[PDB]
Amino acid sequence: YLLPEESAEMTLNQVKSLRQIEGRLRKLFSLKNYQEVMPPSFEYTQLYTALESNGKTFNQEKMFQFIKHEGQSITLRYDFTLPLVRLYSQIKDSTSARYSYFGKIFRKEKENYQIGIELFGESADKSELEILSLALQVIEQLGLNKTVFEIGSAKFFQRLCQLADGSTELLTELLLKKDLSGLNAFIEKNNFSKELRGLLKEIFITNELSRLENLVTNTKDDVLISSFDQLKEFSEKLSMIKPIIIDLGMVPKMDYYTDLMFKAYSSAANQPILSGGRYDQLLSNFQEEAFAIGFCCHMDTILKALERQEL
Amino acid sequence: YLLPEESAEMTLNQVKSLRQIEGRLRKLFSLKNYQEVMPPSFEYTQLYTALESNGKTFNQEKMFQFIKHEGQSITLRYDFTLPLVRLYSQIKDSTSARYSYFGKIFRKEKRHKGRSTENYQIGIELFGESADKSELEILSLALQVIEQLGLNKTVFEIGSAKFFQRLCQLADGSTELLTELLLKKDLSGLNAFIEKNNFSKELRGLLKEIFITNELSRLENLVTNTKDDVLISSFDQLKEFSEKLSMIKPIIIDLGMVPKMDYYTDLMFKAYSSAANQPILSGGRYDQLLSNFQEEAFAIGFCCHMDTILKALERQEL
Amino acid sequence: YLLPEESAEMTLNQVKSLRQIEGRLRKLFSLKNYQEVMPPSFEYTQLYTALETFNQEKMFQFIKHEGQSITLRYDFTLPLVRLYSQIKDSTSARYSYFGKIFRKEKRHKGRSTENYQIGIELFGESADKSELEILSLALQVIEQLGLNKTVFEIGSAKFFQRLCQLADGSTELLTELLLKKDLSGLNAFIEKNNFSKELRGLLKEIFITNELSRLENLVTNTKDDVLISSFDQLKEFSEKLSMIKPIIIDLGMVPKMDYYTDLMFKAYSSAANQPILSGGRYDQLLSNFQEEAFAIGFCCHMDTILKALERQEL
Amino acid sequence: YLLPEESAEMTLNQVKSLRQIEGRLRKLFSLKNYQEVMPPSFEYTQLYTANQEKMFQFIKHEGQSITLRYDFTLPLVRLYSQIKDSTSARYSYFGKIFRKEENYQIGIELFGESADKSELEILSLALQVIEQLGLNKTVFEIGSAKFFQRLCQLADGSTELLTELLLKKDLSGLNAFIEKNNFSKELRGLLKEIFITNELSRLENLVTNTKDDVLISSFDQLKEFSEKLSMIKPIIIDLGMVPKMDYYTDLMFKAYSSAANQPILSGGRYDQLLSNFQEEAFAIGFCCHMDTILKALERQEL
Amino acid sequence: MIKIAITKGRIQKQVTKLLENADYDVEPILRELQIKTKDDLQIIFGKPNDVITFLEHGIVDIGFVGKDTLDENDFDDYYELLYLKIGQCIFALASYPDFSNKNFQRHKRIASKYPRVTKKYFAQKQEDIEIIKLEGSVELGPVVGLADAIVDIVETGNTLSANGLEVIEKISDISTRMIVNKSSFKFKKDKIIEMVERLEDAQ
Amino acid sequence: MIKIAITKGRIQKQVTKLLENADYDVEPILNIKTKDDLQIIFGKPNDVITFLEHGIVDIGFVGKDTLDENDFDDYYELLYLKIGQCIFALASYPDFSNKNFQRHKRIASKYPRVTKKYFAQKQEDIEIIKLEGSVELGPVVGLADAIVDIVETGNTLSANGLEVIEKISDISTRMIVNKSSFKFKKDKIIEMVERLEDA
Amino acid sequence: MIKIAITKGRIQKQVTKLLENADYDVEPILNLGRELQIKTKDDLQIIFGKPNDVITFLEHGIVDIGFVGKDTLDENDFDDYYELLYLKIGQCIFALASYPDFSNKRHKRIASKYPRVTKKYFAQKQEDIEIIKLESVELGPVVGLADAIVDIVETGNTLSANGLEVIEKISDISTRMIVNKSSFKFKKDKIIEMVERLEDA
Amino acid sequence: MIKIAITKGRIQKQVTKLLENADYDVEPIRELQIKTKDDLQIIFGKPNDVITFLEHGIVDIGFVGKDTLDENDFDDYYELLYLKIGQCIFALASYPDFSNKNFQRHKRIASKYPRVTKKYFAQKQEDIEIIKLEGSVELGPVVGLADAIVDIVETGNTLSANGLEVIEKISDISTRMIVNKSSFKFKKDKIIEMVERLED
Repeated sequence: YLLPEESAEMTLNQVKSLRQIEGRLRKLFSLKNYQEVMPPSFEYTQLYTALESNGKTFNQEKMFQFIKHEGQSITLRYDFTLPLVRLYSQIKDSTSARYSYFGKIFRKEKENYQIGIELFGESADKSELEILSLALQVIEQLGLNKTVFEIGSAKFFQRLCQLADGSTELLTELLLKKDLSGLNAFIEKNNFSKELRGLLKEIFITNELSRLENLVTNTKDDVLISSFDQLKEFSEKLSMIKPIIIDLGMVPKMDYYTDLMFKAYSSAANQPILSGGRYDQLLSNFQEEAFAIGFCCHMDTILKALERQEL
Repeated sequence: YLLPEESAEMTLNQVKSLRQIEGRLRKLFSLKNYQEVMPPSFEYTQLYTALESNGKTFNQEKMFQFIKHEGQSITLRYDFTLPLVRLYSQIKDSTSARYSYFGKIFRKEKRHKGRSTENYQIGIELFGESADKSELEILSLALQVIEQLGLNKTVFEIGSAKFFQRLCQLADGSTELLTELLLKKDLSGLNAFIEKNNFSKELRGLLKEIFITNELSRLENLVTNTKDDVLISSFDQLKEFSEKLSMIKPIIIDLGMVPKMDYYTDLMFKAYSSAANQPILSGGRYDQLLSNFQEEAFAIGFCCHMDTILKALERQEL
Repeated sequence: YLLPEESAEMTLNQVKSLRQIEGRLRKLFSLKNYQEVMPPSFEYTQLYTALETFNQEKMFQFIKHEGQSITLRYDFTLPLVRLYSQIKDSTSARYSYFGKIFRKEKRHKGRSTENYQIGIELFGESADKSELEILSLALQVIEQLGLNKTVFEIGSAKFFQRLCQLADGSTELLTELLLKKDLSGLNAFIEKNNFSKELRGLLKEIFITNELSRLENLVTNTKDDVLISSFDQLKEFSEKLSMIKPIIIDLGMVPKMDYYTDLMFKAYSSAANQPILSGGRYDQLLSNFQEEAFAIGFCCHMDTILKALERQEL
Repeated sequence: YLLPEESAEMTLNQVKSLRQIEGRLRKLFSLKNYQEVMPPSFEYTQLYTANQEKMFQFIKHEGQSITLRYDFTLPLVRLYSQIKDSTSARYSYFGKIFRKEENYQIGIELFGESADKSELEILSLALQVIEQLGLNKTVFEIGSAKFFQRLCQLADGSTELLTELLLKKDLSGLNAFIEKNNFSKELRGLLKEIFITNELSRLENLVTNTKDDVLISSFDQLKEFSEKLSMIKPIIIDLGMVPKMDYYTDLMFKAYSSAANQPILSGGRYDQLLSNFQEEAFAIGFCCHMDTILKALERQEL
Repeated sequence: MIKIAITKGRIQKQVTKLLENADYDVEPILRELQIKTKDDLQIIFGKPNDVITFLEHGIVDIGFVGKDTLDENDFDDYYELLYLKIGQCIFALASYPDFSNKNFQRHKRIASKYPRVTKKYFAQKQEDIEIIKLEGSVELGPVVGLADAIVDIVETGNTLSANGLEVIEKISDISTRMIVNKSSFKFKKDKIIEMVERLEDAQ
Repeated sequence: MIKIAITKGRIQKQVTKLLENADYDVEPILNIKTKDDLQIIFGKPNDVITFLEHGIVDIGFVGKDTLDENDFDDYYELLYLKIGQCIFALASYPDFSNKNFQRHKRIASKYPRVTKKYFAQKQEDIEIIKLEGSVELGPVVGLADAIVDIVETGNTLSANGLEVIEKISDISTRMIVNKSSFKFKKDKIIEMVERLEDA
Repeated sequence: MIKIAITKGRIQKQVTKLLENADYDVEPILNLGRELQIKTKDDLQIIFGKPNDVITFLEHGIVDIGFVGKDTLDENDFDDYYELLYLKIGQCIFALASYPDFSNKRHKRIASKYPRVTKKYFAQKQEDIEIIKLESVELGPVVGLADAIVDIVETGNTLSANGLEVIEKISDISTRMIVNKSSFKFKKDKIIEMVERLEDA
Repeated sequence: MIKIAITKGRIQKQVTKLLENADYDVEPIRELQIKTKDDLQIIFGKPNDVITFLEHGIVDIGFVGKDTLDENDFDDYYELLYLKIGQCIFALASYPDFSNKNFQRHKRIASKYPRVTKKYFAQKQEDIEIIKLEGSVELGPVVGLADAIVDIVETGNTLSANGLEVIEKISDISTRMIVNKSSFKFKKDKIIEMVERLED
């Protein structure tokens, strides 16, 4: 027979690969003392659409939903981070917490298996190094031959947008399409310094730490030179594990991304194999202010990449 | 803060146990050469609905459905066997196939009762292999699987759809009635039944007995006295298994077992824990299903009800 | 801002013309004792998906609280037939309906998703009497629509079926041939089988002519009873109504639904590519619920009719 | 056979009553120059922004969320938007909406017309409509969302709480409420009264005594309506009325029949909705709940 | 030991009776929730649906409820080992005499304490209806005009006549039954079968 | 006239009490009209609400505990006989407050809605287990960690080793009225309401 | 008069040919100056455009008759017409091309310009695939973009020049004369006339 | 190497022009996939095909026009270079009287680009009915299938040679250099080197 165009089908092999990787990542996680949690498959539509954005309402278009007999709107697991953040709320004794997860979410786009970890409570500095370090170690278990690891800063992105006549909605679209020409048309409609111009034009196409550091420091902007410096440190402390790439032209995925954010890519696949960052904001949606940071591995993309690679 | 009722909430320990047991069962299955498969999360409601049979399972009411873009009605994974049986159809090489699955199905249950709507199961399916070989391979494996679950007091029960069927035919062909009587071990209703009819003294002795005893000696008597070939034949087969596996674990023969689904061919088995009211494991042979796609082939397997197992491991602990 | 695709839009004027026509038809129907009924907005998808133009792909659906699959009104005849079932008093029944059904269409094609229809159903009444009542009413319904040039056509499901049996029984094949009037394909078909000449002279003719005189011959020459029989029935109606309006017989007409019993008809307007009216007899549906009875009715495609009234104006 | 818990079934006679009433209402409406408009049956779930649980919905091939007609006011408002030159507009509608639980409605919308003139036009017309229904016993009530709010602010601004008190007319809850917040003698005397009386004399005093402008102001407006319309039918002022939708500007009205628990007609002023597409204007109209009127005509008969 | 749950009502007497006649100790005779007997039986009392609950969750191995409750209740993972006959109750569809003819433009509205049953009976009759749940004196249903006919438990037929009501049709027979936990029966078949025998002869 | 419905329970006594103590023709015979023209019906609480719901009656006397749990809401809660001493409360074993629960709390109650709504506000997720009667067995027999029931004198609880861990709300009889009745019979309704509030 | 629509390409010639052979005034030769609408002495108003544009113009009743290849008609979902005349001038067909080894070796991805057809052919074979819409379908397998293709094969030249061979034939394709049902019910006269004449050649 | 894809149209000329005019080897013979000294394997085809190729990673760079990119559903690419070479523009064309004609019905627009047409009247806060026509949209309003059209107007002749006239301009069209995101990521060197060498 035919199958629904919403249902995915993994080959007997892909399942072996998936299960091999998990076994390995499971040692790694438990070895780092991360407890696995299995979030419920059903959630209240409220949770999601609500805690996902601000401005014009997030959409329930990609969600599978139905009404309950009690007459409420329930949604199939759409996100793994939210439920785990909630689980942390429900511990009153303010302490550290390392959660991991291995499963799939359900989304709709003309499986969606994921593996990830969350770090709540731990000090700020210690966590960022922990998560980044860990992600690097996860990438080294996938078996992918050529992969880059990119780090960015939402604080840098935001400062940049403010200094750029505060056109964050516009510059976001420019960066997304690396629209060099439109960026150009953008710079000549405004009264930006030489510095800001030199920077905007460059961050769009180079990760050369030396090229970058100059442009930033010339702007003589404290918030920009500070954010870059923080990325530069990470670049140095982690380099021995794997060369790190700084993308000042990175556009924070979620509006709640605090500062650090990072993505990992494999030449054999267009989407990222791993993405994560810091998002303390989400913690406020429940209890009080914490230091929440984590990352997610997109198994579908990783397995897709392992195959192409093979050929 | 609050979650729907249809959502199950597993404790951090429960996840550890579940993953422990899986770790073990995975070695076991992989060692016996079983390839794990991950069926799709959604299926066309058609696939499931097609199937009506006595026991009572594939009823559109317990399914989570919704309309897909094309506008067809899809359902949330409801069964693990069906999709694995379909996969076997795809195979263009009529060879043996061993499948395994670790995941959950979603059925609806009434509110305000610890009834889980999210059900985690672990099971295997055997397709293609020869009849005799299969039945022994699956029964054996099942016994091993029970040995990995840390359950102290557990009984394993085997039966025969063929004996069940034969019994119904001799009982005035009253299958619809006898099924309900056996299901509820309706002793009083059974008595009223036997009175309404003119059953031989042998059949009457048997009926009254298979409802409350598994003493191999006693049963073997009652069966042979009926001098029914089909009956003695089917009971002998169970007896063999009882013996060939008696070493691994004492098997129990239930001649009063009612076939779960209507397609169940012959061998069928359950397993209980003194720590739970539901079976921890169940399964059997159902070649029939294989027919809804390709041709006739020996199809058999079993399934582990992890929710019932974890719930039993906890009660057991106290 | 803007509307979705599936949504239709009527001009204020269009609404006046629609409501105008309803007023007239409302007098006409009630003057003939036809009670209006307003079928539910939603039906269990089951009811529909039990009839093979009943393809789930064109239906708007969603899950009801109980968990079942319901669908937006897709057809008016079905519900009205169910209603007739409820009555144990096996008596005559005249129903009428004014409203719309919802089907899915392709975008950017200029096709209508929301279809306004006005129609009637006759249940119970005697065969002979019914067939003339419906045909008669339909004709009256057609002067009420301000359409200048319009043709009325009648056909027979019995004659069609008979034609498909004698033609080597390849119904599925000749159906498509008749639908597209594939003269060339038909020719290649007549070649592949040892068809009579009288069947051959017939097949080739019913495809392109409605001349009573010419047709009458061809039919009788086949010396087939069922064929001549069905043809004569159409001839009578042609004559009994010929005064009200000239009736056209189409022996190459393909029954819309598989349940069409025998009589069937369409009505076109020179200013519309789709029929403005259509119907026929379908006792079969009745048997899906209650017992055998003699149904029949028609339906007016308002979306088509108004579109014609517009073009016709230029 | 079975039928969807949502599918409604009208008897051959109910359709006759329904159709009779429309015939009458159509003349009246058209006599007042109200043009009938038939809104699309499908709309972008997005539009209904002003609970998706009661909506029938879906995605398209294109990949959007569409909803079956859930409301008659919005579409028409959109339609008034389209009109280039800003002029008056009177629209009527005869059909049904799709919610989860027939829901056939008949209503009218007045856009663009001057303020005071509109309010009398609509109120007047709602009274004429009621007198075409054939219901023997009915009351018509007017309320003010402005008086409602001003009442919530002065009440320690606990709008969400009092809104619940008024809805259930929880006299006791109100008493406890007036206890926790040491409210002035006047605000007290008022909150306790508006809960169970419509006697214009009694209420006028209570309101003036609060010496609050916005309150006496809004009460005075309803008092006029009461007097100017009193001849057509005795009007009833319900100061305890809770606005039906959060966008009701000020004037709001309900009408009931002793034969039914729900309102046979409801409506009001809502210039707010007009701003979503175009700019500020006077927007007002009402809606007649046919299913309830028909139900009432039946009970009444017995 | 063997855990039992008995429905506090009239059934509590039927069982206690049968238990004495079966040679089983009787402490229930004379403000405790759960007690124990000499026969090593721990008994618990409560409403019918609570007895099934307690059984469903394995709180008790055995339980005694009316067939009516088992017919209504959706639980079904038990064994109906013993069936007493100390009962003449039945499921009936009562109403007024003239009932059998009236043509309703509406769906008939039946009032009963057992909506799941009522719904099941009319299902087979191919007739769709409207159920109005009444927790108690279901007779007033048609008396105050609240509903047309009712589906209640009819026995002596008195409560019906005293209100001008008569059975329009009999749905089924109702009687106290002894149900058992499928698991308990697999691990305690001994004592279970034993008590069954003993109670069997008690009748 | 004016139709009323009373809960056969202990409430039927509170009402007949107030009615008489307010001057109304009373007669406690078995199964009814009165001189004051008050047709009265009796039945269980959820049935009093059912009757008022279907406009079978205009007034009804039920308890907050019933009105809370019941999903019906379309009525007017005019008078409130504060006569009583019942209260919704979360009862359990003393050690309950101290015991740490890894897994979620299993609460057995006769009122699932009230229980789910109380814990909502307490920002805690629980698993409700429905029990129709002596909810005390719930924790005793081991089905639930605690319970949410109507506690008055505290005896039933103390006589099982349980104890009020926290009060939820005060229970009492209420006079509810059918909205439609109040609107067209506001007279007799308000009169009685006053004649019963000073009584 | 009779309103006709002809597909601007190869077919435009086939038709013009048959039309002169039927003795019809041929003026589509002396006018290509962005003229898409013209009238002949036979009282025929002809319009040109792409296949799909022709079908559109038909469906909406912009014209009474139109000529399009069977391929377009197989692809296009429109179906409210009459296939009166069937030329035979061409020898084009619908075929499943690929590499030799193909019939032996996830999910096969076929690239074609006729997705609706491709999807229909594999639908009967009970095999579920992935279509990759292309507006030079040969490169599909060449650049590895797709496995085999479902295109129109005639001389088999383009196929071979790229090392591709037919894995199976789908159906025969040829120019066809379709008519608007409504137009046939009110102008059957001329319509049948022209069919006769066009059939003669 | 560096795989490219170009639209066989007027654009294909704009590319070979810049390529050559950029010191890049240019050898144009027809065939489909050729190589160059600069190690630039090129492919040719239709706009929506260039995109389909760039989408499936068959190539790294690709050249097309804004008009194709705007209408096409695809969006996952980097528009690095923009040869402001043409003078074409999306515009609402119709007969002169259109502006002053008062239809009491929704305007029927015929266009080759439904998406661009729906998007335009979206900002215009007007609801219309689109009629998809793959060719000479000018017929649209001539044969009387639409009141106006939305298409690519350059010199304005085609419109004027049918009594049609621009009623308003929508957006400037032009050839754009688009790069597959994954390539840019792992070939950022060459890609940018070429981008610059073409920006003169």
